[PDB]
Amino acid sequence: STIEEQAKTFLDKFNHEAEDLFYQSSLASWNYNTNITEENVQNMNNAGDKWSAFLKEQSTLAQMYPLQEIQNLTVKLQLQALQQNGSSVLSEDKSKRLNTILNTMSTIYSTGKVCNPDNPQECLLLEPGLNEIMANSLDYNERLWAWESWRSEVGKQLRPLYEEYVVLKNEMARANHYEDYGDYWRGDYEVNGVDGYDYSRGQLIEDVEHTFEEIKPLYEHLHAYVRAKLMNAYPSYISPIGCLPAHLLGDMWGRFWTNLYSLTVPFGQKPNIDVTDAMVDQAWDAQRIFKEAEKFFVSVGLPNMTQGFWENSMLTDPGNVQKAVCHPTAWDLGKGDFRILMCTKVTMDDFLTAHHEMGHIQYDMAYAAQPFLLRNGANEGFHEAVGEIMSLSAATPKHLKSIGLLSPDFQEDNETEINFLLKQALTIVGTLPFTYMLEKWRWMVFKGEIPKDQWMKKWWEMKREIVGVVEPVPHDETYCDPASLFHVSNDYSFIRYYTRTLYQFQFQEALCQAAKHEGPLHKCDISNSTEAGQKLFNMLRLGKSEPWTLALENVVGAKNMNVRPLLNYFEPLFTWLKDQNKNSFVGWSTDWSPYAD
Amino acid sequence: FNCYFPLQSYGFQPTNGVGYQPYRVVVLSFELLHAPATVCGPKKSTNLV
Repeated sequence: STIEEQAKTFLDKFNHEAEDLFYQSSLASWNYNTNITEENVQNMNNAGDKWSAFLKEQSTLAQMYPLQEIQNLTVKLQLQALQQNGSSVLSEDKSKRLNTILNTMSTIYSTGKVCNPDNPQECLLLEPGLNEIMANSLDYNERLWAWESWRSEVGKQLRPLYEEYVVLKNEMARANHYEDYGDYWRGDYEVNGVDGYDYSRGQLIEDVEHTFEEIKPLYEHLHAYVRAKLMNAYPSYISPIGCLPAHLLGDMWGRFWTNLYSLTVPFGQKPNIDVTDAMVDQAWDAQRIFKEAEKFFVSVGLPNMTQGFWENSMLTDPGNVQKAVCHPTAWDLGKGDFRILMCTKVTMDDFLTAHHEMGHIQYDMAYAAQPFLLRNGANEGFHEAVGEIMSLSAATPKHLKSIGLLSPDFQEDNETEINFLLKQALTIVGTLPFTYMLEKWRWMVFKGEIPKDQWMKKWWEMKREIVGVVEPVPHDETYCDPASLFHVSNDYSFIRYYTRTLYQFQFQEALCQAAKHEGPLHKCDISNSTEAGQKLFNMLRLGKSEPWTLALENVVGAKNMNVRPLLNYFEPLFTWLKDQNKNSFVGWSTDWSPYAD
Repeated sequence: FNCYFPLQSYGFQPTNGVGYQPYRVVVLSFELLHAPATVCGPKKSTNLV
């Protein structure tokens, strides 16, 4: 009689009908990625539209069950996502024009290219063409030509398409009773209905801003060290208290500094840990690479992989006849069908990536018993965070020596680990400032605090203050830097990468306390320890059915994000960088520019 | 609204997980009533001397 019985009935029949259409929609995309054919391209659109229109048809009946009469927390969470109308709230024109802007901006990104200034005939596309050249390019002009010319025909041309994306997406948030479109993404962390665990959407701006203050002393030292090694190349453009060029970050957007690890090696007289030459002599293939990782999850207590998982895996690309995307991805369809599509070579990274790609599949097995709408991570940062903790355990010399990759007589000391922390710091400490910088800028533009003319004026003004990077060539409001980015042009969450660093480290410190490991954190290894797996398995099966604030307390015992695990794991590196920076100036100034003298 | 079709079809495909794979079940109901007994176990019939 009560609306509760009617709501639970609508939710029971929705999981069955949605599981069949969702599985066929994901299955169609699998055959399309594994094999490029005219039949798979159409099946992805038909199966994709059938499932896309399914939620639109169910959303009409979901708004007829108010959440005020529902006293069940698990029931409101299932209807919380269905209550949203998506693009239905937008006008007929604004709703159809939105997909045209997303498809137009996404097409220019893949079709965009920059012709070689020295070779006008040869014109290389950004990916891989422009992303690979900028990685190993040490030239100042060669890197500036592709970096400066890209945003000229892209950033400038995408400005009118980006303006519509800002006005169109805002109309959707306002129809949803949201302060703005920026608050739309913060809704993933929204927590309500539980006394004391409530997490407001606006509290994210204060947490990300409060936690970033503690990372400054670690990043300032890491930035001063990188500027000292590269200061001998161009002392005029690189000031001691200034900032590093924007095109010298090692790649197009300067997201990860790992490419600079070669020249930033503190000690070149000592060997480095690599499994490439060790795996070659062992004569291992893609079939035994995943098998070795499957035994790791069993040592911690996690169930093994189903027979269909290993049988349906795609270990390589059979030439151009049948082509697939080598980009590692973990595909979860449904009905217990788990698969991974990746191109498997013999490298030290593929071994670490195998644990990451398998972490997503292993993570989907815990909450697989939850309802369709209840199957998901507690937030957007837990997806890749659970997979990083698995890779961090494999990179430790203790895990490598266990399976026999690294020689048992390999000497492990400060000089050996100091070089390892620097490699992980560039990929970790390097993305944090860039993530908080770009993510915070989008929140200000969407909120309306930055006029359209100040988009670029505030972009570089906040860049030197956050990441300490200055533009070699000044740009006007015509250019759009985020427009060229992959996540910004594809309408994907860019904040999930910032929180992933804080979440992956919290679990690393908590899981190692259960296994009773002593010494530095980077020396910890969760293998052979079945006590840490039982504690992490509890939250793995919860998913988003429970507030992420509550599930996080059962693991690390914290009700919010904390930078403490970031300082301890990087503590040994911070102590060494502090001494090497005594001869230099720690930090940078925002009053220095390469074109302003 | 508030009206649904009770019967639902089981999704069956070879790519589904082993847990959801269809299993054919045969349930034998053993009931002893007041009527005489007929069905019995097998026999032996050993060698003769």
